[PDB]
Amino acid sequence: APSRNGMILKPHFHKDWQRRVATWFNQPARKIRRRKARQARARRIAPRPAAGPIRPIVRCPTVRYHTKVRAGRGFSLEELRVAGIHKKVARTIGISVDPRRRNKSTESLQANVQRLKEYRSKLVLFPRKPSAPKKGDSSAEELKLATQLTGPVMPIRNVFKKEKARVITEEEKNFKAFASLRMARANARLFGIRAKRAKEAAEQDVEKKK
Amino acid sequence: PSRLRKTRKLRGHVSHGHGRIGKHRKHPGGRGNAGGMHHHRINFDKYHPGYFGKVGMRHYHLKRNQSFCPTVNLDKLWTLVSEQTRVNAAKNKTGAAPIIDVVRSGYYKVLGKGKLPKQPVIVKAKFFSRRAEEKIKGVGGACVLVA
RNA sequence: UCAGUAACGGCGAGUGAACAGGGAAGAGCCCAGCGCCGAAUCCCCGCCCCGCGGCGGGGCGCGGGAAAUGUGGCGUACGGAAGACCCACUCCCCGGCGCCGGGGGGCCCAAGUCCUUCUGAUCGAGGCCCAGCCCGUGGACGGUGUGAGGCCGGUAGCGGCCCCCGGCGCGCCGGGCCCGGGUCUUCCCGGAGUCGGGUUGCUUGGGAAUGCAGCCCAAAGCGGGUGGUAAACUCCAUCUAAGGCUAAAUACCGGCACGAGACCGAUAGUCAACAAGUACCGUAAGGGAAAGUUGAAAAGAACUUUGAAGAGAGAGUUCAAGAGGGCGUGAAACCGUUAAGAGGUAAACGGGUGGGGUCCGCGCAGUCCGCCCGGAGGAUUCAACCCGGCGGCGCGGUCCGGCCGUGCCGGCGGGGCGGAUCUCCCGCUCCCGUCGGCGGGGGACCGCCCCCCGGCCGGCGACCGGCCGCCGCCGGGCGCAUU
RNA sequence: GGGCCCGGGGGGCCACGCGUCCCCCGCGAGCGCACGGGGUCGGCGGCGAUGUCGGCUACCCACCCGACCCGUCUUGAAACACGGACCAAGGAGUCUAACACGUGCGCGAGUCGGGGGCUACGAAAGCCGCCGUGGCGCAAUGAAGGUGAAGGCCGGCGGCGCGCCGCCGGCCGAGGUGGGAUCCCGAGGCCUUCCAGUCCGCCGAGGGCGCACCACCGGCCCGUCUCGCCCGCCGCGCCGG
RNA sequence: UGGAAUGCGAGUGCCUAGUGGGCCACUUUUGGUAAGCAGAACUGGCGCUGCGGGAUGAACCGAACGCCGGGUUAAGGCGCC
RNA sequence: GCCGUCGCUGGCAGUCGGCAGAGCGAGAAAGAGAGUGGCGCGGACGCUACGCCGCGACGAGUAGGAGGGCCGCUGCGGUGAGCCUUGAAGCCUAGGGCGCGGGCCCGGGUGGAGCCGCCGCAGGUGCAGAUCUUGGUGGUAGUAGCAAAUAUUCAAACGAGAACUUUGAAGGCCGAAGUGGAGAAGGGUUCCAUGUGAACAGCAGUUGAACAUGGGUCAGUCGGUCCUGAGAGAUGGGCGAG
RNA sequence: CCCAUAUCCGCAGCAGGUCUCCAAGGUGAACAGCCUCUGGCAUGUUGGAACAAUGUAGGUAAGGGAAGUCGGCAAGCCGG
RNA sequence: UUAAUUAAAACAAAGCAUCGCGAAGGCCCGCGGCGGGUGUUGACGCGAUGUGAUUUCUGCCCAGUGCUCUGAAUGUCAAA
RNA sequence: UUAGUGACGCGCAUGAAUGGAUGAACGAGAUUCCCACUGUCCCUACCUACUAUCCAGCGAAACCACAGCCAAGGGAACGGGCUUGGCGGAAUCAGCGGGGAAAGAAGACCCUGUUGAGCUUGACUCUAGUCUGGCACGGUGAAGAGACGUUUUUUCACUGA
RNA sequence: GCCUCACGAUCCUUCUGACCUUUUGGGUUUUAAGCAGGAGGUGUCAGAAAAGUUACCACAGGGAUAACUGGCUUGUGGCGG
RNA sequence: UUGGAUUGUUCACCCACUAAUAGGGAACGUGAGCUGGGUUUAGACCGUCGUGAGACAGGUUAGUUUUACCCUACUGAUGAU
Ligand SMILES: [Mg+2]
Ligand SMILES: [Mg+2]
Ligand SMILES: [Mg+2]
Ligand SMILES: [Mg+2]
Ligand SMILES: [Mg+2]
Ligand SMILES: [Mg+2]
Ligand SMILES: [Mg+2]
Ligand SMILES: [Mg+2]
Ligand SMILES: [Mg+2]
Ligand SMILES: [Mg+2]
Ligand SMILES: [Mg+2]
Ligand SMILES: [Mg+2]
Ligand SMILES: [Mg+2]
Ligand SMILES: [Mg+2]
Ligand SMILES: [Mg+2]
Ligand SMILES: [Mg+2]
Ligand SMILES: [Mg+2]
Ligand SMILES: [Mg+2]
Ligand SMILES: [Mg+2]
Ligand SMILES: [Mg+2]
Ligand SMILES: [Mg+2]
Ligand SMILES: [Mg+2]
Ligand SMILES: [Mg+2]
Ligand SMILES: [Mg+2]
Ligand SMILES: [Mg+2]
Ligand SMILES: [Mg+2]
Ligand SMILES: [Mg+2]
Ligand SMILES: [Mg+2]
Ligand SMILES: [Mg+2]
Ligand SMILES: [Mg+2]
Ligand SMILES: [Mg+2]
Ligand SMILES: [Mg+2]
Ligand SMILES: [Mg+2]
Ligand SMILES: [Mg+2]
Ligand SMILES: [Mg+2]
Ligand SMILES: [Mg+2]
Ligand SMILES: [Mg+2]
Ligand SMILES: [Mg+2]
Ligand SMILES: [Mg+2]
Ligand SMILES: [Mg+2]
Ligand SMILES: [Mg+2]
Ligand SMILES: [Mg+2]
Ligand SMILES: [Mg+2]
Ligand SMILES: [Mg+2]
Ligand SMILES: [Mg+2]
Ligand SMILES: [Mg+2]
Ligand SMILES: [Mg+2]
Ligand SMILES: [Mg+2]
Ligand SMILES: [Mg+2]
Ligand SMILES: [Mg+2]
Ligand SMILES: [Mg+2]
Ligand SMILES: [Mg+2]
Ligand SMILES: [Mg+2]
Ligand SMILES: [Mg+2]
Ligand SMILES: [Mg+2]
Ligand SMILES: [Mg+2]
Ligand SMILES: [Mg+2]
Ligand SMILES: [Mg+2]
Ligand SMILES: [Mg+2]
Ligand SMILES: [Mg+2]
Ligand SMILES: [Mg+2]
Ligand SMILES: [Mg+2]
Ligand SMILES: [Mg+2]
Ligand SMILES: [Mg+2]
Ligand SMILES: [Mg+2]
Ligand SMILES: [Mg+2]
Ligand SMILES: [Mg+2]
Ligand SMILES: [Mg+2]
Ligand SMILES: [Mg+2]
Ligand SMILES: [Mg+2]
Ligand SMILES: [Mg+2]
Ligand SMILES: [Mg+2]
Ligand SMILES: [Mg+2]
Ligand SMILES: [Mg+2]
Ligand SMILES: [Mg+2]
Ligand SMILES: [Mg+2]
Ligand SMILES: [Mg+2]
Ligand SMILES: [Mg+2]
Ligand SMILES: [Mg+2]
Ligand SMILES: [Mg+2]
Ligand SMILES: [Mg+2]
Ligand SMILES: [Mg+2]
Ligand SMILES: [Mg+2]
Ligand SMILES: [Mg+2]
Ligand SMILES: [Mg+2]
Ligand SMILES: [Mg+2]
Ligand SMILES: [Mg+2]
Ligand SMILES: [Mg+2]
Ligand SMILES: [Mg+2]
Ligand SMILES: [Mg+2]
Ligand SMILES: [Mg+2]
Ligand SMILES: [Mg+2]
Ligand SMILES: [Mg+2]
Ligand SMILES: [Mg+2]
Ligand SMILES: [Mg+2]
Ligand SMILES: [Mg+2]
Ligand SMILES: [Mg+2]
Ligand SMILES: [Mg+2]
Ligand SMILES: [Mg+2]
Ligand SMILES: [Mg+2]
Ligand SMILES: [Mg+2]
Ligand SMILES: [Mg+2]
Ligand SMILES: [Mg+2]
Ligand SMILES: [Mg+2]
Ligand SMILES: [Mg+2]
Ligand SMILES: [Mg+2]
Ligand SMILES: [Mg+2]
Repeated sequence: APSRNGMILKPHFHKDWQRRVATWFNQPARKIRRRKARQARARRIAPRPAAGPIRPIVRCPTVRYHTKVRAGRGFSLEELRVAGIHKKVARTIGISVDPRRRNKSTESLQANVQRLKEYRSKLVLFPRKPSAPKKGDSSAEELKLATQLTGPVMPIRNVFKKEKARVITEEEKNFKAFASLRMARANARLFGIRAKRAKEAAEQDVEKKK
Repeated sequence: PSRLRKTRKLRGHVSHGHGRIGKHRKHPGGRGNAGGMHHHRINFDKYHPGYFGKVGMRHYHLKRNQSFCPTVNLDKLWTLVSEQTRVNAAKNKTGAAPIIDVVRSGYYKVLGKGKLPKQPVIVKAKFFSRRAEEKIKGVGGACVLVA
């Protein structure tokens, strides 16, 4: 029964919730198990980077996050094509490929193409047969220095373009941001109806004319 | 801890703090929010006006990312840049104003609560309030709209 | 995390996801179809070589069958194929054979039973020269007549030895493949009683209907589906259904094998610490207990005697049977006996005394202490001075040296951190060899901090030494007695 | 009777220096007793080793006064109301979640690593910082589209005709009234041989700045209503302010 | 001259349990023949509360309670118990 | 007089000592002020400030709330150079005491191996009740009772022991729809021999269907076995998520 | 082997329940009741001594004859 | 016939009288079917009710509620 | 003679297969009277057996706050306890049924509960079954009537489902 | 309406109102949903959607509550002035 | 302060005798004293009522009556000071 002032509460405990309680006492054990598998995986694939294949740069969807870039799933076939990397060869040298992803704009495309060219420049490639090097294999002098890389490959960061202070021009002072904003909403709101009214008037005037 | 609680003090006192007459019974009055329009009506009306009924339009598949618009008032505007940014601009003679990009700080709309220092500034933002634009213009600043 | 949110709901009670974002993990693929290849494909039998406890590899059969009602190779929406032209190619796998570098099992690896001593027995107590019994990468735990690092098993150790299994490498034999990229030219390209629609029932947060199903209707090919309010028109965006495979991160009150615990401690904890899913009940489905402990060691009481015997009396073992085989301790209720007291208003009870007991005071000539007076004695004998040590304090009116200021000033000071403060080197890239942009770097500047040097003030009471002075204390001298 | 029991011609006074001017007519010493800020004696006596001394309470007994059986529901229980023959052991407000307020601690317009990752006790603890995603807080309001939190003065001009509106440049600036802990000033005053005049303190009428908080009055933001005149332009609008 | 007497330190905010069967008496009072009946007002009680008195008794009369010594009382008493 | 509560939001850091000077309770604001001119070596206690001290008033209590427990129980981190086989826990006690109380300390006895104080942490933490659970024991009480179906007696034997066993003899009963002789179902060794007389056989027993130690069930022909009965039940088929 | 006032089921050696076969003499209509032979048993989970009340189960009653009681319940009468 | 408080006047019964049905049927079972019972049946039968031997009789009421029969003549009337 | 029987009948509220009236035989069915009989009674007595009884052996259970003499009082309005009186003397045996508002079983009666269940129906909401229409399986051919070679409908046939 | 009575939440439906908002990738148009105000009604009138019977009965309780006795009262009954 | 017929009856009425045939309480005395006729379970019939299941201070018939050995009281029996 309610008693004086308070909040009205609706706990979701009307089922057999005690039959499905998930405790977390195995949490330290999971952390050790996952860590022990990261290490055993890093040893297995050494000297390949422990983090995994290089990932592209992508912009997060929606207006809440489109100011941020993060690691994608894989490089697009257009990005790989522009960088001259065969799509089936890309995975064999630690490049992640995403055939689903599209490139709508050039800047994002060229950002990931430079990424692939920079990664290709840091790639140390061991010959398939150690004793018999081949055309693209790295020289022996840089194979000695090859060491496993920790952390994501070429980590992705959000870098802001610092704009230095500048004298404000009379044209910026005279700009009306709020009036511009309010009129932009109104024009978008009334665009369809205005054209419909305009079209009828043309027909309305034409019928009298002819 | 159980040693600091009433039960330890209620040993030997028969009823245990629930009375000899009314006793502690299972669920008098109902369970949960029962009776809201009935024997519990005074409590609900007195403390929860508006609780019963419906108001306004429904919206299916609401996506709260579409209405994302963090706001900042003008009185906190200069905290988005460094302290030396303000003093260097204040004391410089060429008249160059620093650019404050609120979107970089994580805000979209600029609001007008507060008073600005007497110092020109260029403010970039997706949105402005009317009073924010005038206060920014009153100090010799300029509003810049970004997308 | 979104989020108890959008939504659902006698819009009551109640119910209730997703996307984005951050992480764990990360892996992608294959058909039918459309085509081209002389079915180029597959199964089985018989013989020869190899292997043979995962039945396979090669060779030979005018051996048998499957399969044109479609097997195999290429190829699948990320497009693919054929041709031409440029460019580039020798390692990739299968079946055998040989050689070189984690898992399971077995055995083993430090130091006191030292000297006294308590005990039934001890692992107890005391000691073990300077220095501090000995070892210690081992002081987890268990056992042993307490209570043990050193008595035994163990424990520690990138300790040792011996078996087997595996993994990773390197060569030989017999096979299979005769393998790719780019630019052009010409071609090819898809899953139907399914989608979709109506209606019914269920289901969902899914609301003019989220998913599923039945019945009816029943497709198209610039089509189809989705685009969270029914519908027409119109642009857009985004996928490509009705075929298929796929590790990892996730789950795990059963099973095998282990480790631990601020848990319970025999009416507890599993029903079950034990011949417990037992005994027992029910025709059956089913239901289902109680029940741990002698002692260090059986040394488990020989023998004598009364009795028909059970039982007793002695005797003996043991530290103890005042531990005697349902035996550790051994409570209360209840009972016997012994002792004391008492007794016709049931007993019991509160207050106040009195009498009598049991024991206690380990009582019964009655306290202790400071100073002072007097009588008898006796001395590691007092003060005052001298030597030495230590300590306290000092405005030493203002001594020297130190560290040092979460103080202030002066520096060609030698540096770290940070900055939404400014700006000669290079990587990629647009354009002509030029010239602009993204990204990576000096340098300057500002703030703070650390270390170096000079000047003031300043602490050493969370932070001190040397001299000097005063005072106190201690040790040793001298004082040898009206102290 | 009242006038320090007004003025004149045997018994008690908390009268008892003096130079005076004149209304009127600043410290003696001792000594002692006490109806004096709560009891002392600087007063005494008997008894004591085998039967005596002290021992509240406790064991038993007696007597006088008191005295109904507890728990429970109940207006009312000793009840002819229910449970309780007796003893032991067990036996009932817990833990999870959510919320509210109070308190304690940390940091503070921020705060929180809880998920993840790194590096015997230890499944601990330590760390991350371009792991702060994210939660809560920092902004409200409207069903929503959306909007989203002080002004005045000076000078100049345009319009209406000293006052009003619009646009331009300079100066001040987050309201006021009442109360209000505390703080601030200070008229005057805080003694010793007597005067002047100081330094440090100290008290204080009156007067001030006024914390928090409360009441009241203004203001600002969003919804809505009434009235009304203007201002803007890449879109001249069923536009925007 | 803080503008009658008297007494007394006040104001304010959060959180909050139990209760929500009552019953009795003086006076007033409704229904009822009346009831130790039913139903109201006022105040005080009992409930929650012992204690002296009414022999005995929820409510009557006196008086309210820490553990004590002395004194004195209230209401009631003083043939004997 | 004493105890506690509340109030004075009372007092005490001044234990300021021979680098000394003892006071600030008193009717009535503010200095035991500072200056400039005119022999002995001595002096109690205190102050866990969460402490200590003073003065005044007050003290009923169900339901209910709150505080304080140097009240009590179990375990955990610290600490007590803690206790303990020269005796732990537990238990008992007309022994001595402390505290308003919850309780606790010590003495004596038994016991035989572990236990406690303090600062913190934690909780399956405190019983008189619930026709509470489980176990034990009372009075009732040597009581109700050991009364359905006619019945026993004499002698001897064994034996420690005889109303009840065995033998003999009497007197009786069932009275061939039996208290006789054999089976089915059910039991499952109860059957037979020998032994025992602990427990059981509601007295006793020398006895038993008890206990113990050993034996005992023989088939072509007697049954099962085979047949079909009422019925049950696969396959084919049908239905069905299964 | 028991086959049931002790071998089975009713918690038991429980006056209950539990399917069958054989079947003597006398009296008598008779597989009635009563007595006996063959066969069996020991009085039904104890004995001794008394002979009060009240019982349970059997009897008998002068004179009356249902007056008793709700009612002839019970007993009695009749009986081959 | 109410095992274990009712043995009866209750139930049944022969008799009597109604009702459905000629098998693709009546009545009934069954989650289900080319399922099943009546039924190895066929109206002198099967199924469903009432009354209750014999004797004698069984009167009036079709408004109500039921049951039943006729229906494009025809108001309302679902989906398609 | 509140009984029985026979009559009467404006019958609270008799009556015709919800069967009315009757009637032999039958009944562990209900009722009245008469003969006979008797201990049912007047009005009780005596006798037998088995108990009870006492003894030896053996031996429970129900129940129990503490208990156990009364009058009155007041009191939860009927006390074993309390107040005032009457009074009170160990330990026991056989009986007894006044009391313990004795035991037995959380009253079946009655009410309350937003507790049920069996049953009923003109309760509310449904539901198997059943009747009915449509769509599908679902076809072949002649005629009749419609509508614009096709198409709806009626009748008559066909067979192959 | 001379005054003191003459009446009705949420949800839902229906009507009226705006150059109204939304109708979810945009635009037009139907539709639908919003916003404000009326009405449709709950008379158990602060507003469930609702017939019986039980003697075949059940459980939790109740001396809060009827059927005996007892208690107060004594109208009625009885008895007496 | 009586014996009887009718009634379960209390009550009533009548017959008969008698001195008289008075009235009452004791938990409307008295069911571990009986009986069980009535009332008041479950079976069943009739009438009235109800669509019905069922109901009826309306008739009718059939329908289990438990325990004392405790305490007291009482009756007797030993005994006790
Ligand atoms: Mg409440
Ligand atoms: Mg209390
Ligand atoms: Mg409480
Ligand atoms: Mg209670
Ligand atoms: Mg309550
Ligand atoms: Mg209540
Ligand atoms: Mg509760
Ligand atoms: Mg939230
Ligand atoms: Mg759900
Ligand atoms: Mg996501
Ligand atoms: Mg990852
Ligand atoms: Mg193909
Ligand atoms: Mg695809
Ligand atoms: Mg060793
Ligand atoms: Mg030693
Ligand atoms: Mg050891
Ligand atoms: Mg050991
Ligand atoms: Mg050692
Ligand atoms: Mg070793
Ligand atoms: Mg090892
Ligand atoms: Mg597909
Ligand atoms: Mg369902
Ligand atoms: Mg649902
Ligand atoms: Mg839409
Ligand atoms: Mg799969
Ligand atoms: Mg046990
Ligand atoms: Mg157990
Ligand atoms: Mg036990
Ligand atoms: Mg225990
Ligand atoms: Mg056990
Ligand atoms: Mg034990
Ligand atoms: Mg011993
Ligand atoms: Mg022992
Ligand atoms: Mg032992
Ligand atoms: Mg034991
Ligand atoms: Mg023992
Ligand atoms: Mg004793
Ligand atoms: Mg004695
Ligand atoms: Mg007395
Ligand atoms: Mg109660
Ligand atoms: Mg009451
Ligand atoms: Mg009581
Ligand atoms: Mg009473
Ligand atoms: Mg009760
Ligand atoms: Mg009881
Ligand atoms: Mg807080
Ligand atoms: Mg661990
Ligand atoms: Mg009253
Ligand atoms: Mg009360
Ligand atoms: Mg009070
Ligand atoms: Mg009082
Ligand atoms: Mg009186
Ligand atoms: Mg006094
Ligand atoms: Mg008196
Ligand atoms: Mg108090
Ligand atoms: Mg004792
Ligand atoms: Mg031991
Ligand atoms: Mg615990
Ligand atoms: Mg306990
Ligand atoms: Mg207990
Ligand atoms: Mg006897
Ligand atoms: Mg026989
Ligand atoms: Mg035989
Ligand atoms: Mg015996
Ligand atoms: Mg035998
Ligand atoms: Mg079958
Ligand atoms: Mg006999
Ligand atoms: Mg015998
Ligand atoms: Mg027998
Ligand atoms: Mg017998
Ligand atoms: Mg006679
Ligand atoms: Mg005669
Ligand atoms: Mg008679
Ligand atoms: Mg009579
Ligand atoms: Mg008879
Ligand atoms: Mg019967
Ligand atoms: Mg019978
Ligand atoms: Mg009929
Ligand atoms: Mg009709
Ligand atoms: Mg008669
Ligand atoms: Mg007649
Ligand atoms: Mg008729
Ligand atoms: Mg009739
Ligand atoms: Mg005897
Ligand atoms: Mg009594
Ligand atoms: Mg008494
Ligand atoms: Mg009695
Ligand atoms: Mg009774
Ligand atoms: Mg009850
Ligand atoms: Mg009951
Ligand atoms: Mg209610
Ligand atoms: Mg129901
Ligand atoms: Mg049922
Ligand atoms: Mg209906
Ligand atoms: Mg008018
Ligand atoms: Mg509602
Ligand atoms: Mg669209
Ligand atoms: Mg009935
Ligand atoms: Mg009734
Ligand atoms: Mg009455
Ligand atoms: Mg009268
Ligand atoms: Mg009576
Ligand atoms: Mg009686
Ligand atoms: Mg009786
Ligand atoms: Mg009767
Ligand atoms: Mg009946
Ligand atoms: Mg009728």
